[PDB]
Amino acid sequence: MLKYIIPTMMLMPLTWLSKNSMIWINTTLHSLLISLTSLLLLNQFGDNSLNFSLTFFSDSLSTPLLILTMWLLPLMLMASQHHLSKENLARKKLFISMLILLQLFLIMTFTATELIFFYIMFEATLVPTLIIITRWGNQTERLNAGLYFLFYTLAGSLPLLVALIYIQNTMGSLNFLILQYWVQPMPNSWSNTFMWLACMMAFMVKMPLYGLHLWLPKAHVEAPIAGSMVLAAILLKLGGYGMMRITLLLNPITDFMAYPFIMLSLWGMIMTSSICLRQTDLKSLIAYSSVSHMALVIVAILIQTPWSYMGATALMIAHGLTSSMLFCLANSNYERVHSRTMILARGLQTLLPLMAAWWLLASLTNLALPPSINLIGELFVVMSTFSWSNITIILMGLNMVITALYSLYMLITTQRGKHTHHINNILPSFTRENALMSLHMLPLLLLSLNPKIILGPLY
Amino acid sequence: PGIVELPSLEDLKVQEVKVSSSVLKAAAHHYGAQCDKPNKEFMLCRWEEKDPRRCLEEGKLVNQCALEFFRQIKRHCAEPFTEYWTCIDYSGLQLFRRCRKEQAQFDKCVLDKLGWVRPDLGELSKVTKVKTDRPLPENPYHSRARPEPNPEVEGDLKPARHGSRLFFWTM
Ligand SMILES: CCCCCCCCCCCCCCCCCC(=O)OC[C@H](COP(=O)([O-])OC[C@H](O)COP(=O)([O-])OC[C@H](COC(=O)CCCCCCCCCCCCCCCCC)OC(=O)CCCCCCCCCCCCCCCCC)OC(=O)CCCCCCCCCCCCCCCCC
Ligand SMILES: CCCCCCCCCCCCCCCCCC(=O)OC[C@H](COP(=O)([O-])OC[C@H](O)COP(=O)([O-])OC[C@H](COC(=O)CCCCCCCCCCCCCCCCC)OC(=O)CCCCCCCCCCCCCCCCC)OC(=O)CCCCCCCCCCCCCCCCC
Ligand SMILES: CCCCCCCCCCCCCCCCCC(=O)OC[C@H](COP(=O)([O-])OCC[N+](C)(C)C)OC(=O)CCCCCCCCCCCCCCCCC
Repeated sequence: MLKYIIPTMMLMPLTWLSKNSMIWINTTLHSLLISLTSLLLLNQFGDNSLNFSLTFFSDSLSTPLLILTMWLLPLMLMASQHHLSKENLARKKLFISMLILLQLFLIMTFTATELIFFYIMFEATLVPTLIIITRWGNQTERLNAGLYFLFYTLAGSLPLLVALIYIQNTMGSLNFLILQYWVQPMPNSWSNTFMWLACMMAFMVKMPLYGLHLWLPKAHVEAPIAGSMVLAAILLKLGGYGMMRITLLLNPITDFMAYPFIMLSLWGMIMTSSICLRQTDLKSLIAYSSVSHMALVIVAILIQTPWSYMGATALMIAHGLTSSMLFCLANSNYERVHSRTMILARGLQTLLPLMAAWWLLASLTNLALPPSINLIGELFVVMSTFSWSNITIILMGLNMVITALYSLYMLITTQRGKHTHHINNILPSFTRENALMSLHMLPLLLLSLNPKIILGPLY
Repeated sequence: PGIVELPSLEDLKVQEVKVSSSVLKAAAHHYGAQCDKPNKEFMLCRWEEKDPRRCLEEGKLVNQCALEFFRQIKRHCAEPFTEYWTCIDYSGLQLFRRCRKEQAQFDKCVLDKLGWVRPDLGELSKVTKVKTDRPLPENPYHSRARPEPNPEVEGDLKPARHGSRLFFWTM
């Protein structure tokens, strides 16, 4: 995996030696070349994983998250260059360096063969995200949101360090390839119960779980646009990736420890969607929608059936693209009205028709419109949870009702109605912004054509 | 532990040298010259056995030789010896330097009648050699069996198998 790590690090001399007007063009160009090269991770087999070295490997789960991670960096560079136009050049290069460094940490977080190196990279991804939020965030509450984002993740993950080093002492190795074959069944005890909690609660925070999600409508809102994109698209998916790696070691104790978290997530996908029905902040509406979608990924991981993992990884990739595009659309309003209040700017389809078409497509993919991979993930998780318990179809269908309701309420409020009279700075849509929306949506619509590359290790 | 094994009171009875310290100091150099051999057998037995219970016969030979020494003084040269140890006995620190004429009288009469020569400066402090017939003590400290040491290292130092083996560091 060194063939992606080395160009990602060579982005740093590429961004610290570029001209004062060239530091966006060159970084976008070469990160798009890295994203083109990221397709070579699709050499996957139906029995064996693509195993590179002692340090790095990539199965069919890590591969779509890797292509998504190496694709999201040019989109963050396009999104975050307008509000940093007035910025100092050195701080501009520092922002690009934090983005490049976060990509570097993520692409060797997903490919980490051994679990403590996964942990080191997984907690290494805090500090560029923390610096981006707390330094280039816009408002006063970026500092408190940085505190919440830091100290929920560390409070979840420092028990995970102790649990992983205990696995290193008991099994002899934290290699995932070794732990596929030396995995001992974990019986019922209190010690194995808190073993399970220390293994799971870090990723429960990072998904987020309902009740542990209070960091998210502050971190995803008070961030700048590139920070909100990477938080919505990759850093919620580190939790699902870590759960799918760590729940091998947690059988059969998962089959009764999963119940309180399954209740929390099945009820929180209703509660956060109802919250989205009464949000005045658009960026907070997209944040609580992200919690509402990742609750299904938590349930799909904890019921641990093959259909559930296929739906969970499709839902992760699809929600990454969709929620990143929704945050970029909210930025496209915020760069014109300078407020995140959803009831401020209305009637924008009269003024920005192509942008309203992008809003329409993103709101359709948010409410899981078939045959998108949003609906493929949503539907497969619904099938597997109906296999889990037949009564869960009530919660799943009521979540789908409220999800369609808040998605089209967002669409009708921002884009439809009569335009607000006292706002006269609604510029036309830039080529940069429409290109950003298209580079989100067009891969998402192309993945409906060949959806088998985003369906996990057990397609 | 074990019962300590003491000699009887009859094993300790010997005819004592019941003279004063100035009497012993007056004829000290002739005592070192003439009573050399049983005294050195005793002090070698005393520094080798490291036990006074293993030295009782040698101490009795010391006491017998000292008694014969003072009886051989008393028969021939009793009055210059009494004149000499009285003058030694007068002083508090009992100096030899204060009594050189009584010393000359005593040494003269002793050399003339008993043939004893007073040793020179340096002679009584010599480390001598002692011909004993008793065997050498094989374990005077009664030291038990020593603990066997830990095994030493041996063999050529091969490299570490797959490096440090520290979680993922392949070197
Ligand atoms: C690998 C090769 C693949 C080749 C085939 C391509 C496959 C599909 C690719 C994506 C297709 C959509 C692209 C256009 C929409 C986005 C841009 C836009 O809005 O432009 C408006 C504009 C036309 O409007 P305008 O008059 O100029 O101005 C806009 C108006 O002011 C105001 O605009 P508006 O709102 O009035 O009009 C927008 C209208 C609004 O209409 C809607 O929103 C209604 C759509 C939903 C209901 C109807 C469809 C339901 C599902 C049935 C169809 C799918 C299954 C069919 C199969 C059989 C049955 C199973 O939407 C459309 O007209 C889009 C038609 C296609 C819709 C596809 C589904 C989108 C819905 C959301 C996701 C649904 C699930 C995923 C489906 C994925 C299918 C592949 O279009 C363009 O200028 C198009 C430019 C070129 C687009 C290229 C797209 C492909 C790019 C990929 C590049 C790499 C691969 C190479 C292939 C290249 C092919 C050329
Ligand atoms: C006949 C005489 C002539 C013979 C000539 C032969 C050589 C020809 C080429 C000449 C150049 C040689 C260069 C070194 C050999 C290759 C080393 C290598 O790639 O190891 C793969 C190594 C393990 O992967 P592998 O596939 O198992 O091993 C492949 C080989 O067998 C690797 O071999 P190995 O198995 O023997 O490796 C042993 C072990 C293998 O590794 C392990 O066992 C895993 C543990 C490694 C450390 C993990 C620490 C994690 C926590 C801290 C993270 C820090 C932040 C990350 C970076 C942030 C940005 C600076 O290495 C270490 O543990 C060393 C520590 C890491 C340093 C790697 C060497 C760097 C040299 C250049 C420094 C330039 C700055 C680089 C960035 C600084 C951070 C690396 O990859 C990593 O650890 C990933 C991190 C990046 C490595 C650096 C890549 C080297 C080239 C960088 C060029 C671009 C620089 C851009 C500017 C500066 C940054 C902005
Ligand atoms: C995000 C905030 C909330 C975080 C919650 C994190 C999970 C909650 C539970 C964590 C427990 C602590 C780590 C356990 C690691 C288990 C590893 C192991 O070997 O276990 C078996 C071992 C068993 O011991 P052993 O393995 O040495 O024994 C040999 C094996 N037997 C048992 C067969 C003889 O368990 C323990 O030793 C104790 C486990 C419980 C520890 C209790 C103290 C911590 C209490 C919870 C703190 C929660 C966070 C507080 C901060 C919140 C925010 C401010």
